[PDB]
Amino acid sequence: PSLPERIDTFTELFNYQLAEKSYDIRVLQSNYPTKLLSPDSMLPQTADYPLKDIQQLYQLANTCRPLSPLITEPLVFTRAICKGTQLTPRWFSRSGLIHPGGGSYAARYVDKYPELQDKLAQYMHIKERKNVQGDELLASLKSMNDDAINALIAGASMFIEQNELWLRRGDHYFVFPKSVWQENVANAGLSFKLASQTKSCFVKRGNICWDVE
Repeated sequence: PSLPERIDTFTELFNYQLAEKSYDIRVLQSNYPTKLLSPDSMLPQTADYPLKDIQQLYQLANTCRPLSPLITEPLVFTRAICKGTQLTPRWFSRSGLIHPGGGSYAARYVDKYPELQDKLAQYMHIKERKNVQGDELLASLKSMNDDAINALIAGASMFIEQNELWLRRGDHYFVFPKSVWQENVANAGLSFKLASQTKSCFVKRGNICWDVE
């Protein structure tokens, strides 16, 4: 019984009608563009532009007083802020979402116009958003460390989120507590460490490095 065979056995020992939570990946995809989930989005994107471009961008942002086509959309946004031009939710929805300095256009816009928070929150990076009562998915996403959220972005078959197992079945993730998954690990004859806990990760699924028990 190979390791990938034991992993298949492991996934078949769960009762998916008994998961504590489940999320439709297609609904997740509709509500959360990848750019609003990726940890990299919150870091400066400025390396993806020739210096002469960003030179135009911060001169414009800092003084409100450029040629490259690649900088068109950041220019439109910067000019809009400088001038008081209204940017609608549809504008944000059709934009690249992420500002060259890191973070979202929408979070910067709401900084200038705080009353727009609720209308524009869906165009902000999850790391910029506040949790909302009853929005369990947004809470689940915000609490994921980088390895976990990156496994989810990749559509990984499984990953560990703190002490809970997220298990993909079809187009859904089903979430199980340690009481359930640690038994199924043992019953499949497996053991694992997280990718952040070991250097040797020969059989990897999401952030899980599998081995025999």
